Amino acid sequence: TRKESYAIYVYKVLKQVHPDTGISSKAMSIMNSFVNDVFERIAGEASRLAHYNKRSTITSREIQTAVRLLLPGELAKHAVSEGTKAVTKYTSA
Amino acid sequence: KTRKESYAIYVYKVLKQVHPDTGISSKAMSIMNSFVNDVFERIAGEASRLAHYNKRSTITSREIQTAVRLLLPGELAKHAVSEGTKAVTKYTSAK
Amino acid sequence: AKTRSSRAGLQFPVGRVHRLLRKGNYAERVGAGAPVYLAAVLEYLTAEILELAGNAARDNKKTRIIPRHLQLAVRNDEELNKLLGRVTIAQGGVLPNIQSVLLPK
Amino acid sequence: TRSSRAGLQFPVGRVHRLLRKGNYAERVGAGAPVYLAAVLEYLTAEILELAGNAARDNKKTRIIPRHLQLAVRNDEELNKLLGRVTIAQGGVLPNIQSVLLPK
Amino acid sequence: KVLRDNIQGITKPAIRRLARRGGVKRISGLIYEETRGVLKVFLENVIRDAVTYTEHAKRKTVTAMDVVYALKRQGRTLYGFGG
Amino acid sequence: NIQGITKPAIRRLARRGGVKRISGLIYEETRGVLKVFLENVIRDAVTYTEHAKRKTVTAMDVVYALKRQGRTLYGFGG
Amino acid sequence: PHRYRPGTVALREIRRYQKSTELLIRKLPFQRLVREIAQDFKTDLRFQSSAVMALQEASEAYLVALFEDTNLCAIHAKRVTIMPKDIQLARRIRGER
Amino acid sequence: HRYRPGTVALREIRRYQKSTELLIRKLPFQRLVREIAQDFKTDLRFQSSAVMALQEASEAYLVALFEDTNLCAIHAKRVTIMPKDIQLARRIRGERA
DNA sequence: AGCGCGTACGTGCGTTTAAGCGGTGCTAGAGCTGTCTACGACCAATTGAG
DNA sequence: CTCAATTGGTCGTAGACAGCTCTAGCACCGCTTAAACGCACGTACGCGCTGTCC
Repeated sequence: TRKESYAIYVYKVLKQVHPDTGISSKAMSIMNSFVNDVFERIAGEASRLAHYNKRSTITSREIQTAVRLLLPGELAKHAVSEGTKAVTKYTSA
Repeated sequence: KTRKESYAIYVYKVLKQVHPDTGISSKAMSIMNSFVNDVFERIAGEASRLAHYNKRSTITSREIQTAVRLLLPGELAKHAVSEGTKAVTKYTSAK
Repeated sequence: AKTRSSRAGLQFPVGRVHRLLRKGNYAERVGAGAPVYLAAVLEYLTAEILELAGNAARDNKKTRIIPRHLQLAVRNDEELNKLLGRVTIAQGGVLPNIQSVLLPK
Repeated sequence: TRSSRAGLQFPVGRVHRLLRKGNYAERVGAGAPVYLAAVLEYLTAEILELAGNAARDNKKTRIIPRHLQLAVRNDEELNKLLGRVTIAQGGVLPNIQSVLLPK
Repeated sequence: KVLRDNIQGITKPAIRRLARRGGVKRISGLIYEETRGVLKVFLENVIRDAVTYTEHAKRKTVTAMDVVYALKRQGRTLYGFGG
Repeated sequence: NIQGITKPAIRRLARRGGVKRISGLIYEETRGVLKVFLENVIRDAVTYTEHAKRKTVTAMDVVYALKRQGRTLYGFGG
Repeated sequence: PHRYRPGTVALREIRRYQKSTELLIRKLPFQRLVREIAQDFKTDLRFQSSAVMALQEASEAYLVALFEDTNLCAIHAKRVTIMPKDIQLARRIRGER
Repeated sequence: HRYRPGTVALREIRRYQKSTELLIRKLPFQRLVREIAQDFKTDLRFQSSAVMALQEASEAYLVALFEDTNLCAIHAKRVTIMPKDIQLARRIRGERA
């Protein structure tokens, strides 16, 4: 009943990545779980970072440092490049 | 100047309630302050997640209860539940 | 374009991420760039995983990614394995690995 | 005062303040901070009791981090609660394994 | 209905299969009992947590969600069931 | 620098760890593992420091790094 | 007749199950066990079949990981495989109780 | 006379488990810290307290690692801990991959 | 740690079990929705604990 | 010494909470046969050591 899921978004991604490849229902499920997990971990870390800085307005910078904390360094580097590129585009828009 | 708050006085009061003899070193007092903050963190975090799991807005005493029962060892949780029930009943006996 | 997923150039729902960040009480206020950044990082990670799992599927000669493939991908990449080292994936099983001690000489 | 109203030493007011400011939820019912303060005072009492008893065992007028570490690690439940915690100047428990000692 | 001895539903060949996926070539006949023990303790912990969540929900049904939350609280996050 | 973690210091630690007999190879292993450890901890701490725009790494930065690492330290503020 | 030498089949089996990903414990036994243990905590609890299967997936993956660690403990003096002392050791290294 | 080799070792263990002060020399550790951090950021400063906290965490981590390693050695039935023991230890902890 | 000792547990097989399917019945409480107000947040004015 | 704790009060809505159903989880039979059991058997790898190395 109006259960939100990243199914459509993950589809879109996969159509970027391997449009010829389907995702099984359960595989999709797992990806949904993963996405929610990493969302919660990053957001919670950003929250604690915000607390430590007495900042009540989580900015992109809090997300950036949270990502640098959570992800291993190369994955973190790539995630940072993607995030800053996206924020740049959104800023130009 | 920086008036950094701490639970120091309450830790000393409780020490004197368990041991009127002896004192506590400032180092051990700092460790107790740390421990207090950690347990407060863990419990409030648990209760927060319990609320979200139920979509409930309000962390009630019951959220704290179930959090304590999840977090602490069974005996320690038991006694903590006794203490919290006693304290809430006492508070609700006053106004 | 009207969406914040557009303008960001993202598939992931920037507005949904912003909603969740507000709804999750992670802060009193959530600056508009934070949802975009989080959404993009989400997308990137999903992409990286789906890439590795799709490659595993392909070499499994299967068009549908199944949990087998997700687990294979997540454990074959050391960095994903570090991100997910405590995670259990339903129906993932294990990487095929037999200790050399066990193999016949 | 409210801790009065509840018989607590721990500050019900400041616990309520921290629960509000800590964004743990949209709202924090007035019973919650009383209960949590009581739990935070039963804890702390538990360990300060054990540390004072250890100080008696160690014949000391003041609790020092040694005594807290001893109390925490000797009590199996506190050691379960604090197994992922480390304590400044605590040291470690006496631990020598049977094959290391001489026969 | 009172439930008892269902620990024995962990049949020796089951533990063997698990040891196989685990890469164990040869298994001491003692392991099977200790393995039942460890499994019991683990299930005890996860079930206790899931039950506590159901109690907070006032729900009489243990749901998959409650087990998932228990495992995440245990630090053993499980994907595939929600949460 | 790294060799500043002297052989006697490592002996003392392993003795606190209850080690009766030590292979000399343990010293370089200990140095390597301690280096890795510090690396991770300091990287997290600096990452808080960088976020705080500070140049001074504070005790709180170290505490928060350890709290992340699952190494929660009492003694310097929670 | 024909007989595989000792552990030949065991290796073939390991290869097999590391290829596959199904549940290795038979379901209904597990479900009954779960019900039993929960009954000790609280009578009259209904278990979503999914919730059961989740407990089973967790239990299996956990025990498989434990067996992995245990078999790693085999290593010294080219000692082979696993004994309860190994289990106990691995668990304590984890810091499990 | 001569103390049979290994008899002072237990005595030292008894001392150093009695003692609780830090066992690495403060300045050499501090300098190792400053070096490692320089690799991540230039012109860094450390609070003395922050350095002591790092040293506390590092030492207590190392003590627990040595404990676990010792247990591995005993499982090897070895009195002498070895690099392979540390490797097995961390591996079971899942620190090293 | 080489090599001896030896009996543990692997491979086999034959029998027994009950897991699984699945087909079928039942029902209770999961979850939905609708009504009320107890409650916590905000507030101004107040106090003294840290 | 002072500003964080405190109070009585209003607001309005969170969630109590009561009803309502029909999801799906309860039992249940019952046939099939994969898997469990148990037994035989044996050989290989868990036990042992004193050779020997520092």
